[PDB]
Amino acid sequence: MKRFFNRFYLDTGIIADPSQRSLASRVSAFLVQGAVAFSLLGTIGVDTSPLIAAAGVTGATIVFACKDFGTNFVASIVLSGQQSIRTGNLVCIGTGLNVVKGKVVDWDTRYLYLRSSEGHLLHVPNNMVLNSVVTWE
Amino acid sequence: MKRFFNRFYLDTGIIADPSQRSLASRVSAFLVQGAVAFSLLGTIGVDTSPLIAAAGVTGATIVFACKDFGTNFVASIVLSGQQSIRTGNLVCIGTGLNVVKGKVVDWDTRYLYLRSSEGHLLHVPNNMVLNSVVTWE
Amino acid sequence: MKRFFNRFYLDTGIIADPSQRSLASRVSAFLVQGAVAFSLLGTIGVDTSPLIAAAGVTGATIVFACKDFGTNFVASIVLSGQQSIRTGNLVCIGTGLNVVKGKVVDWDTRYLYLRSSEGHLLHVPNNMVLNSVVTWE
Amino acid sequence: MKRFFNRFYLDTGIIADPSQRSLASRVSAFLVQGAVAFSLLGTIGVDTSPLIAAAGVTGATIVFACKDFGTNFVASIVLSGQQSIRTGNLVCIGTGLNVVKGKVVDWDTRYLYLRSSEGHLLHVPNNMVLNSVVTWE
Amino acid sequence: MKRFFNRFYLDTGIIADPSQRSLASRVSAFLVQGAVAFSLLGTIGVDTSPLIAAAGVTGATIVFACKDFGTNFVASIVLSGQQSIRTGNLVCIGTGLNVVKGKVVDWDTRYLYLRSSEGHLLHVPNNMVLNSVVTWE
Amino acid sequence: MKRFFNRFYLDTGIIADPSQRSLASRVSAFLVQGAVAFSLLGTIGVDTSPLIAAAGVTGATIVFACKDFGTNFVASIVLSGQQSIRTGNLVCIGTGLNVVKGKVVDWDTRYLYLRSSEGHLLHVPNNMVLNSVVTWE
Amino acid sequence: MKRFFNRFYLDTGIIADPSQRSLASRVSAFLVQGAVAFSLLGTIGVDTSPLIAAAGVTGATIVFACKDFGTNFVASIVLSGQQSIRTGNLVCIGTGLNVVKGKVVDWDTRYLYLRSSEGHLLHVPNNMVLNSVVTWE
Repeated sequence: MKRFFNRFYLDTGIIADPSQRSLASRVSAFLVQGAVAFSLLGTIGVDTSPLIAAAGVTGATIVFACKDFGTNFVASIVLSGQQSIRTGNLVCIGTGLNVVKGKVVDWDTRYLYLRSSEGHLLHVPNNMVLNSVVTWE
Repeated sequence: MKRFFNRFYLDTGIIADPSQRSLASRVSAFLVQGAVAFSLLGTIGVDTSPLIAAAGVTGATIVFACKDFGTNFVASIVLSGQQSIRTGNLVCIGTGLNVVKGKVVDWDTRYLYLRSSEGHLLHVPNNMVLNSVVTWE
Repeated sequence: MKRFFNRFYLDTGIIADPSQRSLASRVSAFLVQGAVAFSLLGTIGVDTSPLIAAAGVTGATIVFACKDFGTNFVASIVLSGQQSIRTGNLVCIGTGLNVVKGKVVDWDTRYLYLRSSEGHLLHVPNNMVLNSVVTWE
Repeated sequence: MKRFFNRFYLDTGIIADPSQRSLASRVSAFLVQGAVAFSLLGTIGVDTSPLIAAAGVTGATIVFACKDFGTNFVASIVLSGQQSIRTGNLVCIGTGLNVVKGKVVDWDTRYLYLRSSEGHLLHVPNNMVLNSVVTWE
Repeated sequence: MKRFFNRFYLDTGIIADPSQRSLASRVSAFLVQGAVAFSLLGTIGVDTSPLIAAAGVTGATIVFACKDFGTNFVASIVLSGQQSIRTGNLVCIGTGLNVVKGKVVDWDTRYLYLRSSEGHLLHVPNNMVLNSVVTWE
Repeated sequence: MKRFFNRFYLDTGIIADPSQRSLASRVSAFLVQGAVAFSLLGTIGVDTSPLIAAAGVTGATIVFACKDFGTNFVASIVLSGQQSIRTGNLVCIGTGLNVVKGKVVDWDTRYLYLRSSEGHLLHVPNNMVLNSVVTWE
Repeated sequence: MKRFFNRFYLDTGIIADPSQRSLASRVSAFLVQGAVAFSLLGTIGVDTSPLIAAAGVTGATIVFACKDFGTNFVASIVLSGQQSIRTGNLVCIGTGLNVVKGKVVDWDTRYLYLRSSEGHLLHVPNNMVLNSVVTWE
């Protein structure tokens, strides 16, 4: 099942990093196996309501705690392929006082790297990039 | 079922890009087939409560993670047909310090492209366009 | 059932546009027919829990994605009949830097149109109109 | 049942406008009748789970769409009887740049009307009045 | 049951106003009686699921509509006994442009009354008092 | 059960005030006894669904109303033991216009007390302390 | 089970502090044991619905109260391994007026420590670090 999940993630391009892809495949396989085991246990007569409630509460806690990380990952997934964000392109992010200017040097799944005029490295989150005005020369 | 979903999406005009329409049709067909299979499994006696809980948690996670993308897509769907946003039209978006000025050159399902006086390309999200004051000369 | 829903919407005045009224009547009729069919299927013994869960998840996704559109529509519904917002009336919306001034020329279910001193057309969303201070000369 | 709901609303003073009171009484009577009918249908054996789910989804959509209207109505209900907000009283609402000054001339369930020094009519929502500093001379 | 609820509220000090205490006691007694009646009806065989769903939806609507009022009441409950907020004490609430200065003259369950240097009466909500920096001379 | 809850709270250090600890122990004992009684009542055949729904709605209302108080209490619990916040230590909280400067004199479970240069007493909520930049000389 | 949870946490690197790891292992073991006991009790016939509802309400209260702490912990987990945040590295966090400048001296699971030009110690929460522009020389 891990191989199937890895192939699915690689084909759809959701995850490109081999380590992250392997970790996500393992997590998904474990979750599916646990769901199948819980269904089988509930079929024969075992009351699975407390287990379902505990699993749901734990999952909700994990999801709500990692909201920023998930949003940044989804923003990186969506922003992939954008023509304005390319290596060597001078872009400006934000409007007003909260403005960021630099040249794109490297792209990551959590941060967007820009090089300022003075040479400083700017780490702009993909979430900030999605919901902001992007100015490209 | 994929053909039916594609025809539905094309007729209602929700999705116009053939690739996005095909992907959405495949996703919808898979979801409907999974729901039907789960209902059939639960009819004969298999306890489908853990499977339903896991599917609901995963769906909630996916929906909450892609909130910005979904909002931008819905904003693009709603804003289609607006007379103020047309090619060659000089429009101004925002009020106060957070203001954006340019001429509409191209429209997308995620970004709105404007050409500044200096020639810079401005990428204004459709979500920003919906909930802001639009000034058209 | 579509005729009944159309008559209901026309009588209560929720929707005045014939196209929007027809679309909403069709959507409501389809939803009611689906609910009745699901209830009938569940009566004879078919496990409708997965179908109910999938329908609820899809409905929640659609509602959360169209939150801004629904809020604007409700704001337009509520603001109808206001004496301050009439054709030819000079009104001012907002306080401080985020201020909008103009004369009302046309009203829509999504935008409020104002004419500035220079002749620019201002598109103020009804949601912005509801939760803001309105100044009328 | 409509008469009972109207008498209840009039006695508790929640709604004072006869038209709004009649509409709310009709809505409440319809909702109670529908709930009773659904309970009776479910008693004899009809599976009412899909109907309950659809009704809950529709109610949640309506509640979330009318959030601003409901909040303003509740704010008007709470603010009734306040000594600072009386006809002919010069009051100031807000702090800093977002400040509003005028004399109270008329009170409504959606807006608070103030007369400026120049004679302009200010429409301050009751929600803005509740969560703001009120200065009364 | 109304007497028991009134005694409970008086002993715990949650509500001190006799009118508010009586209204809350009546509401609580009605809610408990309704819950007991619904449980008794469901025991003999009546399907109480639609009634439970309708009651839950109505309660959620009422709670969400009165969020500001409930928050202000809880803030007043918590802030009671604070040494900095006493009659005749000169206090300052807020930081930066959004600042409020005055002497405490009277305390209420919804507003905090301050007397300015010029003699104006300031109505600061208890919610604003809780989540702000308080400066006491 | 009250003694057990008091010992648990004292050992884990969640609550240090004897009055608050006693009140929380009483509340927890009452809640556990009510849950056990409801389970016993539902075992013999009594339909406990309306009671569970009413208890859940009341608990959700209480939790949502006391959100600020709970957040401040958790912030005080987390911030305990911090080396920067000690008696006699000159600390600065906030960035930009919303800045607070003073020397720590006393610590509470709801407020943080600072002494300004002029001698004024500053009441900074623990929630404000947690999510802000702290500058310590 | 405590040993298994401790080994799991140590291997995945979620928690590195031995005290926090031991506390989390104890909490997880207690939760799993309680869920298993509740399932066993519900299997033999005991109505576990009130217990499940009470446990879910308590868990939701605890999760919502510790939202900031959980978010900071997840931010610290995610930010681990970042090259820009290293000892002796001069970094700048924030844009506009809300800006923070200093050299990284020590890293914690709740705060990020920076040394200013004057020698002051700055405590920047990891949540603030994640959702902000980071400037590294």
